[PDB]
Amino acid sequence: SDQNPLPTRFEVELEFIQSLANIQYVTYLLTQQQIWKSPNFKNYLKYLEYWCNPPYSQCIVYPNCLFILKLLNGFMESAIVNEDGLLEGLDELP
Amino acid sequence: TSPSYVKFFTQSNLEKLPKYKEKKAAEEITCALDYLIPPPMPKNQQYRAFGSIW
Repeated sequence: SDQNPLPTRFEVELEFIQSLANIQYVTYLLTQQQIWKSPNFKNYLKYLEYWCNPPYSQCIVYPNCLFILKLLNGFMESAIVNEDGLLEGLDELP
Repeated sequence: TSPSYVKFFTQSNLEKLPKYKEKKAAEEITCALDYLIPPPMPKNQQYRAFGSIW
């Protein structure tokens, strides 16, 4: 009934960049241990800034996600990573 | 979890990217470096936002 094909890479990345519009979720991420061991995740989020420009940006329905993405990126460069995965500057929060 | 494509984003592939981009100037995925290059815009403008949700 309700069913359609699996998503594209375009479709998947659009769905993903846009869920960063929700702060609880973005928080759940920075408090992961695994993803900050390797530069993979950090490097991926910088790649995703391709949405910040046209024609891509015209597809965004949730505009907060692009701002949060940009912040999250700058944070990362200067961000000091613990030895486990803990992002140093956040340890203190609840 | 995050999209499967994250796995390809290693510092090695990143270094090889600039050269790969040139050679190419000479869905269609054929190697890992293709994932470090944004997908192409679909033809159907239904992918264009109808509005904004804040």
